[PDB]
Amino acid sequence: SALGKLQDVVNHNAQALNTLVKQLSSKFGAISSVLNDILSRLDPPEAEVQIDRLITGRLQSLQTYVTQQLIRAAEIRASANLAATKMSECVLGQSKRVDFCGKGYHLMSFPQSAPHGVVFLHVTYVPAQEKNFTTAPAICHDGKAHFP
Amino acid sequence: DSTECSNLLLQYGSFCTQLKRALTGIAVEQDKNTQEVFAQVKQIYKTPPIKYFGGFNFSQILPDPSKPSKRSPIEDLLFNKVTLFNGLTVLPPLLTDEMIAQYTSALLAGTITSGWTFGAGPALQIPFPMQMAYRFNGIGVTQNVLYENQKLIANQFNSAIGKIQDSLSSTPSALGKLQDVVNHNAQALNTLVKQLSSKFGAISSVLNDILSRLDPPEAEVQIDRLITGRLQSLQTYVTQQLIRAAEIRASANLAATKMSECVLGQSKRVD
Amino acid sequence: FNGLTVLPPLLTDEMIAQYTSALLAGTITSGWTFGAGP
Amino acid sequence: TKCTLKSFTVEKGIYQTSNFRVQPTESIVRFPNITNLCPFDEVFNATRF
Amino acid sequence: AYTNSFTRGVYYPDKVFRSSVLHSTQDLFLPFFSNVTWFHAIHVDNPVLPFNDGVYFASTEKSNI
Amino acid sequence: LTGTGVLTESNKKFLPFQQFGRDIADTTDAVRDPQTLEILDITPCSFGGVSVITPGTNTSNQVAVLYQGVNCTEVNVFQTRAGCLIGAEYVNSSYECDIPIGAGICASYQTQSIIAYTMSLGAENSVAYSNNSIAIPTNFTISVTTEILPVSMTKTSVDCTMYICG
Repeated sequence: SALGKLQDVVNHNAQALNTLVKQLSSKFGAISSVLNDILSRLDPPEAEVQIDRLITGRLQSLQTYVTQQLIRAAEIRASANLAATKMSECVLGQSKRVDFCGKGYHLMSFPQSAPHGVVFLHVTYVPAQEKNFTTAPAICHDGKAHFP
Repeated sequence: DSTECSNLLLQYGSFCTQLKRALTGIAVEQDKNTQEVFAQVKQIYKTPPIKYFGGFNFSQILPDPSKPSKRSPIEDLLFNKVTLFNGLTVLPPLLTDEMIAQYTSALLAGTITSGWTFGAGPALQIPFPMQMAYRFNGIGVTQNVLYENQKLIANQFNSAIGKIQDSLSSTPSALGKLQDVVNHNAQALNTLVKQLSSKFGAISSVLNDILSRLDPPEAEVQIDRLITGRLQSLQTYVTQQLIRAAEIRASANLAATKMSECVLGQSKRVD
Repeated sequence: FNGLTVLPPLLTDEMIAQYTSALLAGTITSGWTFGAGP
Repeated sequence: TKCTLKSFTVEKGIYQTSNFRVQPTESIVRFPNITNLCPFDEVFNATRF
Repeated sequence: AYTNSFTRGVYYPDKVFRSSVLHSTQDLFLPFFSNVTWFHAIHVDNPVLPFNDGVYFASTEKSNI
Repeated sequence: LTGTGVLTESNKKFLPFQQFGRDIADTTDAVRDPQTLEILDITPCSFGGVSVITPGTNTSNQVAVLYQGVNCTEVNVFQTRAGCLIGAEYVNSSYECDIPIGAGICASYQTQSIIAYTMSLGAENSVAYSNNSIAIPTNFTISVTTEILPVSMTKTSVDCTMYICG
C-alpha cells in the first residue's frame, strides 16, 4: 500500500458516482420510481404531483454531489500547489529548508510520473559513525584568544 | 425509535450512510493531523539530571517533576487559561494529553543537547554555548561576539522567558484561536440539538402526539415534514463540519512546517 | 449511462512522460542552471 | 462486517458495523393521581323521585 | 394621575423549572418604564376600566380596604 | 409527559408550582410525581455504536468487538476510556501501534490471538550532554526516499435534465 493516496482519489470519485447513480431507484415517497409508469397509469393532474417528488429528490441528490466535488477539488488543488513548489525548489535547485525535500541534508531530487501525481526521489546525505572528542571554544596564545 | 418513522425513512435512500462516511473521514483526519505535527522525532530523548547549561535558565519550559501531569509551568498555565444526547457522540482522541506532552519534552531535550543534528540523523551532543555561537554565525555575526557577552546574553534571555508567563496571564485574549475552536464546536452541536423542537410546518414537534391524535393516512403527511426538516438540518451541519475541517487542516500543515523548519533547524526565511 | 460522462484529459500520459524525461536530462547535464536561464 | 462492506474479503482494520440500544423493560401506568368523582350516589340512591 | 412603571410586573410564565440559565420568551408583559394610571381610595365611586388584554393591579394599603 | 429512561432520586429543589425540569435545549431532565411529589431525574438508557476489530480475512477469522460509549457492567472483557472491549486480552507489553482503538490503546494479532496494549512512543536515547564534549561523524551514507503526491482528478460532466427525467 505504498500508493495509497492515488488509489484513494480514484476510489472516492468512483464511489461518489456510484451513489449518485444508485440513488435513482429511491422513490422519495412517490408511488414508483420509473417515470414512464407514472405517466402511463395516471391522469395528468395527479401524475403531476407524483412527479414533483421525484424531481425534488433527484435534485437534492445532484446538489449534494456537486458540493462534494467542489470541496474535493479545492483539496486536490492545494495538493497540486504543493507539488509544484516541490518541483521548483527541490528538483530545479537545492533547498536549505530543513526536512522539506526528504529527511536529511538534501542533495537533489528526481521526478517520476504517476497516473495522477508525481513521485519524487529525494537524494539525501546522512552522517554516521560518530565519535567522542573533547573541545574548547577558543585557544589562548600570546595572551590573545584565537577562534576558528 | 419510532417504527413507522424508520419505515418511512427507508424511502429516502442511503443518505445517512453517505454522511456517516463523511464524518468518519473527518475523524481519521484529525488523528492524522496530530500525528503529523508532533510525531516527528523517532527516539524519546531524556534530559540529563545536572541541568546546567552555561547560565541559561530553562526551568520554565522543561517538564516539572513536581506536578503529576509533568507539564512545564507554562503548559499548566495554558491548560488553565482555556476551558469549555440524541445519537451524538464525541469520540476521544487517539493520543492522550500525556503522550503529547511526552513528545514535546522529547523535542526539547533533543534541541537543547544536540541542536539540529538530531533532526538530520544521529543526535550528536554539543555544549550549549557553542551551539549558540553556531547560530550567531547563522545570522552573519561573528562568533566571538557571543563569547564576549555570554553573561549578558544569558541574562537577557532569562528575563524574556520570565516575562512570557506574565504576558500570557495578563493578556485577556491571547488564546483567542483555540478558545474559538472549542466554542464553535459547542455551539454547532447546540443548535443541532435545539432544532429538534422546531415543527417545520408540522402540526406538532413531538412525533408521539402526531401519531396519536391523527389517523395514519394523514399522519403520513404530517411526518414527512419532520423527516425532511430534520434531515436537512443534519445535512447542513455536516457540510459546515467539512469546511471547518479543511480550514483546520490547512492550519495544521502550517504548524508542521513550522515545527520542522524553526524547531529542528534555523531558518533564513524572513519573518 | 444516464448522462454522467468522464471527459478525457488534455495532456496524454505520454506527453507527461516526455516532460519528465526533459527535466531529468536537464538536471543531469546542467545542474541548477537550466532553471535560471540558458 | 462483510454485509456492510459488501465484500467477501475484509482487510485488516476497524469497522463501525451497527448500533445497540437497551430496550425498555417496563411500562408505568401513565397516570396522574385522582381524588374525587361527582354526584352519582345522590341521583340513583335518591330517597324520593 | 400617572407614573412610570419601573421594572415590575414580571411573572413566571410556564411553571417549568430551570436553573442558572437565560431564557427568551414572547408573551404579554408590562413594558418597563411605562406610565400606569394611579387611583386613590378616599371617595368616589370607581370607574369601569376596559380589559384590553390583561391587567397589572398593584395596591399599597394597610386596612384591607 | 411521555418518554423513556431510567428514573433516579433527584437532589434539586423544584418550586412548589412547578411540574417539569429542563436543561439547556429543552431536554426534560426531571419531573415531580403527581402522587408523592417527589422529584425524579430522567436519564436516557444507554446506547451506542459497536465496532469490529479484525486482523484481515486472509490471516484469520478471529474478531474482537468494541462497545464504544458504554460500560459493560450493563452490556475476555476489558474496560477502556474509549468503551469496553471484548475478545482481546490486555497485555502489559507496549508495541508500535497498528490498529488504533483510542485513548492510547491499540490492538494487533499476537501470534494466534488478538492482544490490546498501550502504544510505545519509541525507544529512549539519553544523549550524553556535557559542557566540553563533542560528537563528530566519521562516515556517511546517502539514501533515497520516495514521496508521492496527487495532482488531479477525473474530469466529470453531467447532463442535468437527462439525469433528472430521462
